[PDB]
Amino acid sequence: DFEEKMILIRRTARMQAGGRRFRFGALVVVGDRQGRVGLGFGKAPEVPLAVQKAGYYARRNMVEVPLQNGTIPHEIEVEFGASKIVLKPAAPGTGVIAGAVPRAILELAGVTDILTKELGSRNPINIAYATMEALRQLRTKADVERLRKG
Amino acid sequence: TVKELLEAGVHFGHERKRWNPKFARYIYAERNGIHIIDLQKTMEELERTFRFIEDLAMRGGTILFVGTKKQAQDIVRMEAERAGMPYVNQRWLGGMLTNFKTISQRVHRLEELEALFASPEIEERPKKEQVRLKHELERLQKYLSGFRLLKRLPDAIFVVDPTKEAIAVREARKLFIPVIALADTDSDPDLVDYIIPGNDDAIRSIQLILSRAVDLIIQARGGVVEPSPSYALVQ
Amino acid sequence: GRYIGPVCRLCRREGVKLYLKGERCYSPKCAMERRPYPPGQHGQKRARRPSDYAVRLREKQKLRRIYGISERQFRNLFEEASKKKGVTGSVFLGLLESRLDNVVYRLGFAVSRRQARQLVRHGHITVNGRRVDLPSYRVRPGDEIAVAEKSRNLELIRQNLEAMKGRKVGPWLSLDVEGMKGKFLRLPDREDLALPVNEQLVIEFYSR
Amino acid sequence: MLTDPIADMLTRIRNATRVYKESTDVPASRFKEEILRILAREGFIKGYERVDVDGKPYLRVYLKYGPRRQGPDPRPEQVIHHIRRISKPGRRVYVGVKEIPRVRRGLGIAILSTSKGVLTDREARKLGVGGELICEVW
RNA sequence: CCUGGUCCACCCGUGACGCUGAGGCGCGAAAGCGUGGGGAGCAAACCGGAUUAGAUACCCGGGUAGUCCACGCCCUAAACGAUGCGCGCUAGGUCUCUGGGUCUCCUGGGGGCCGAAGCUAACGCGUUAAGCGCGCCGCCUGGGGAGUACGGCCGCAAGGC
RNA sequence: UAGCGCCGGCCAACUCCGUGCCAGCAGCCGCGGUAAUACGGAGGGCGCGAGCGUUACCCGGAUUCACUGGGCGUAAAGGGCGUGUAGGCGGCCUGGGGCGUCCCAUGUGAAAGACCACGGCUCAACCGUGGGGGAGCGUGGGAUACGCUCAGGCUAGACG
Ligand SMILES: [K+]
Ligand SMILES: [K+]
Ligand SMILES: [K+]
Ligand SMILES: [K+]
Ligand SMILES: [K+]
Ligand SMILES: [K+]
Ligand SMILES: [K+]
Ligand SMILES: [Mg+2]
Ligand SMILES: [Mg+2]
Ligand SMILES: [Mg+2]
Ligand SMILES: [Mg+2]
Ligand SMILES: [Mg+2]
Ligand SMILES: [Mg+2]
Ligand SMILES: [Mg+2]
Ligand SMILES: [Mg+2]
Ligand SMILES: [Mg+2]
Ligand SMILES: [Mg+2]
Ligand SMILES: [Mg+2]
Ligand SMILES: [Mg+2]
Ligand SMILES: [Mg+2]
Ligand SMILES: [Mg+2]
Ligand SMILES: [Mg+2]
Ligand SMILES: [Mg+2]
Ligand SMILES: [Mg+2]
Ligand SMILES: [Mg+2]
Ligand SMILES: [Mg+2]
Ligand SMILES: [Mg+2]
Ligand SMILES: [Mg+2]
Ligand SMILES: [Mg+2]
Ligand SMILES: [Mg+2]
Ligand SMILES: [Mg+2]
Ligand SMILES: [Mg+2]
Ligand SMILES: [Mg+2]
Ligand SMILES: [Mg+2]
Ligand SMILES: [Mg+2]
Ligand SMILES: [Mg+2]
Ligand SMILES: [Mg+2]
Ligand SMILES: [Mg+2]
Ligand SMILES: [Mg+2]
Ligand SMILES: [Mg+2]
Ligand SMILES: [Mg+2]
Ligand SMILES: [Mg+2]
Ligand SMILES: [Mg+2]
Ligand SMILES: [Mg+2]
Ligand SMILES: [Mg+2]
Ligand SMILES: [Mg+2]
Ligand SMILES: [Mg+2]
Ligand SMILES: [Mg+2]
Ligand SMILES: [Mg+2]
Ligand SMILES: [Mg+2]
Ligand SMILES: [Mg+2]
Ligand SMILES: [Mg+2]
Ligand SMILES: [Mg+2]
Ligand SMILES: [Mg+2]
Ligand SMILES: [Mg+2]
Ligand SMILES: [Mg+2]
Ligand SMILES: [Mg+2]
Ligand SMILES: [Mg+2]
Ligand SMILES: [Mg+2]
Ligand SMILES: [Mg+2]
Ligand SMILES: [Mg+2]
Ligand SMILES: [Mg+2]
Ligand SMILES: [Mg+2]
Ligand SMILES: [Mg+2]
Ligand SMILES: [Mg+2]
Ligand SMILES: [Mg+2]
Ligand SMILES: [Mg+2]
Ligand SMILES: [Mg+2]
Ligand SMILES: [Mg+2]
Ligand SMILES: [Mg+2]
Ligand SMILES: [Mg+2]
Ligand SMILES: [Mg+2]
Ligand SMILES: [Mg+2]
Ligand SMILES: [Mg+2]
Ligand SMILES: [Mg+2]
Ligand SMILES: [Zn+2]
Repeated sequence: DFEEKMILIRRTARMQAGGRRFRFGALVVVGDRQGRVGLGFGKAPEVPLAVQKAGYYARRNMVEVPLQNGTIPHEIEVEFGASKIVLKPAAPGTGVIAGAVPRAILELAGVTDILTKELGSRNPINIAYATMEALRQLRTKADVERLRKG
Repeated sequence: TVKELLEAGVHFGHERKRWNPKFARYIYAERNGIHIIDLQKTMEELERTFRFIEDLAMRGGTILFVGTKKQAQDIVRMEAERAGMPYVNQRWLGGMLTNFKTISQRVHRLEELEALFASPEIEERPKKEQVRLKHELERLQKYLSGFRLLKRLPDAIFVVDPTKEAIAVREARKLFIPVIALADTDSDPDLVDYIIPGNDDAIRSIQLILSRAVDLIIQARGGVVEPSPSYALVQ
Repeated sequence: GRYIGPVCRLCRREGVKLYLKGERCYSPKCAMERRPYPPGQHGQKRARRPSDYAVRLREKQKLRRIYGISERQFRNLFEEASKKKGVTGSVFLGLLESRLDNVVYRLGFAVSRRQARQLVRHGHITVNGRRVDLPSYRVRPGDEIAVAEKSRNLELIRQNLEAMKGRKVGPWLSLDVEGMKGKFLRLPDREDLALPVNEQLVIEFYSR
Repeated sequence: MLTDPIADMLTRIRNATRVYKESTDVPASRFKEEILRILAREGFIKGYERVDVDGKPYLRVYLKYGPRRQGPDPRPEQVIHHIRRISKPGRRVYVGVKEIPRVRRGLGIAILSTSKGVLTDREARKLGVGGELICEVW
């Protein structure tokens, strides 16, 4: 019902008297490839617990993507922190052209052909959040005319 | 439902300072360095607010009453002790809604200790526990008095001062729970879904609004109840 | 070069049963029926979660090793398809299926694609009457691929076209068994091919 | 003084909509009024009207917003998500008819000043003339 | 005594006369240079006493240039809000300086703090913007080498650009 | 005839033995001082294949000279300050001109190459034919919103 794929897994460390103590953080995307995505970042003392927790958080934070023939309706440009994401629709037969993080996010959303570009900071966390906010800032012609009814 | 001219003491707001500019639309003017609420817009919002209350009530929905201002404690403790809407009186514990499961576990412990003091198991496991669990049940009834009635998440919340109880408001926004609130000049109206622009300090405003609200609730579910015995709490 | 060497080791490494010998990949002797793990000393060991580049490279290698085409001609065909108008993947598959050796294999003249390559290279195959000995030759819709009249008495062709009695051919192909010939009707659609390959992964592999 | 009255009006609209104001007053000018006509025609504003401040004429632009949203931040969706001046003083932008941009793949507008008046991207493309690319709004 | 800037009220006059500004020109703390004067206190260098393993220092007793004045040079700085100038727009609360007014208060200019939206990598900024815009000038393009070398200009020199 | 590189991460491919901060590897991070998937050899594997690697150089990634497309409180970066020359920029209304701007027609834009279609060497590389283009500039005509200029007017900027 729901497909799940992790973006990256890292091991952070705090300092305590006697040595460093580790804590694992993991990004997880979940999607049905129908137009719904979810992104979660889980932290746990061990890796599998962190992956499961990131999956829970990703299912809790969902985004409805307005797909139009497997591509995006209009080009977007999002600044999350110092990271920038540039999304642009593409004609079918092109394929998802993106870095690992946006490729995974958009593929789990049900996108087949799109042109992206990461700018500024390449940080996978900020890039993931920028792509999520980009998909959250998408509008359709129906929504546009819905706003301009008056 | 006839509170048109009987609103004696509600138009009084806070001072010139300690206000929120977002409330400027609901203010009539300033008399002697005190903001006074617009009397017309008060009932203008009361129509829609009480209509939502009636709709949610006749559907069988549960409303959580929240009051900690020390001026609405003894009123909320009985206006919600009428028709079975729960309430929170002493203080709003962080996570009552977002972490509702753990607080429901606390409620489980509450009724567990209530079952212990009903069973003959009070005397075994000597007096040390008979004092510890006594004080524990005491504080659990102190905090979870009205909260014990919630089996699931509430369908709406009622706040007396959205500035003093801003944490409950935030948690309601997080879970898409409608926020009915008695707002004053020191509150942000945007966070309140259904606003009641009145006074949150005077006891008469709170008694009037909450009494009429509970009366409307019981009127929506039939069986009109006698006037609330909260007048004697004027003191 | 054509990679010439062991084949069913690719049946193993690619993880999906390939048909590079024709027969014996259908019989319980493919070594994929009895040894599904990849080759080498470290074939039975627990595999690690492969990278995205690993997935795309292995998918493209599967698609390439299916046809037995060198990386040069493969990349050239891919770029040629990307230059054309239309879906890159389906056009690429129609180009690969248009190769003369692959058409010979599809028409049942040879049991495997490499046997078809040897049949073409040795002039046993004619196109519209004229003998053609180029496996990279592109068949156009309407061309009649026939067997050389001087080769129709060979034992291998007798066997192959004796087993093709009753068998069906692809929707984009027709076959005259008595005359030992066939016709390339049209370019095959993606639905027409039963290839165990995701073409979008190969497009993304060359997108790098 | 104002170095770019048109960009000043666009910035007034931007800053006013960002705080969810009711209306905003811009110093009146025929160019600004012909732009506001396109704004109201496309639906980015409820409309405009000439008014008078203490001694001088102004234009009250009545802004437009979406419905109040749920969850945190109930502030409604902005009708004018983005409005940017393009042909600024000191670097003026002129485009031919074949050089007119398609804003947001059709969902946006590009206000052009052409010899046949102030038009939109589709309006100028239908008329077949280009000119000064005033701004983009979407 | 001579003189600059600036703010408010009246809505009186001119009628876009405006903004910025490469060069140029002028100003430019302290220290330093020249000539002359002055020299109480302080005080580089220096003369000593201590301290220290040593003490070319901190501590103590002296002490010259200098600090001071006139005139002429020197052009540097953590010359700092580490934030160029101007204009417009965008919640407020509080403290304060200074005008005006129907002087609980309102209004205008200046100096502070807390904070809406928003911005920022964060700290934090937030009608005194680091927000939203526009105009113009200056400057940046990894660290060391190096603000060094060469060249030029300026300076009596130290040296500066 | 089958060879060449690679197998620590970037980056696809792992074990044994030898060596012991030695001998050496290395594009960057880095590896080796006793049990090295990084050195050397072996077995095996991965990538290409009549080639495979290395070096040099160019563009790319590089939004790292940022027109599209960057910045200057603390990361490199606001000039010590002012006055002001050239220059850049210019509030509201009307009119004339049509320089910028825009439009139509026309000329030019050789061929080859590039793009598309068909065709000739068995395919291809290669080649032929045909088609399509195209910024810029010249000419004729037209448009006047904005920028420009000239003439007049206004007082919200500025000055008094
Ligand atoms: K942003
Ligand atoms: K002297
Ligand atoms: K400086
Ligand atoms: K006064
Ligand atoms: K050795
Ligand atoms: K080795
Ligand atoms: K350009
Ligand atoms: Mg949507
Ligand atoms: Mg940034
Ligand atoms: Mg960077
Ligand atoms: Mg294609
Ligand atoms: Mg293409
Ligand atoms: Mg042109
Ligand atoms: Mg397009
Ligand atoms: Mg259409
Ligand atoms: Mg006057
Ligand atoms: Mg006059
Ligand atoms: Mg000046
Ligand atoms: Mg100067
Ligand atoms: Mg000086
Ligand atoms: Mg001095
Ligand atoms: Mg002297
Ligand atoms: Mg002297
Ligand atoms: Mg002394
Ligand atoms: Mg001394
Ligand atoms: Mg001494
Ligand atoms: Mg010592
Ligand atoms: Mg001694
Ligand atoms: Mg001297
Ligand atoms: Mg300072
Ligand atoms: Mg400064
Ligand atoms: Mg400033
Ligand atoms: Mg002030
Ligand atoms: Mg602050
Ligand atoms: Mg904020
Ligand atoms: Mg903070
Ligand atoms: Mg400012
Ligand atoms: Mg260097
Ligand atoms: Mg240096
Ligand atoms: Mg340097
Ligand atoms: Mg120096
Ligand atoms: Mg020199
Ligand atoms: Mg000299
Ligand atoms: Mg010296
Ligand atoms: Mg020097
Ligand atoms: Mg690997
Ligand atoms: Mg090596
Ligand atoms: Mg190199
Ligand atoms: Mg050994
Ligand atoms: Mg060993
Ligand atoms: Mg090894
Ligand atoms: Mg080998
Ligand atoms: Mg080579
Ligand atoms: Mg390079
Ligand atoms: Mg570049
Ligand atoms: Mg680029
Ligand atoms: Mg560089
Ligand atoms: Mg730029
Ligand atoms: Mg930068
Ligand atoms: Mg700095
Ligand atoms: Mg400065
Ligand atoms: Mg001039
Ligand atoms: Mg000038
Ligand atoms: Mg003008
Ligand atoms: Mg001019
Ligand atoms: Mg005119
Ligand atoms: Mg002209
Ligand atoms: Mg040509
Ligand atoms: Mg040609
Ligand atoms: Mg041909
Ligand atoms: Mg042409
Ligand atoms: Mg002409
Ligand atoms: Mg005309
Ligand atoms: Mg004039
Ligand atoms: Mg004046
Ligand atoms: Zn096989």
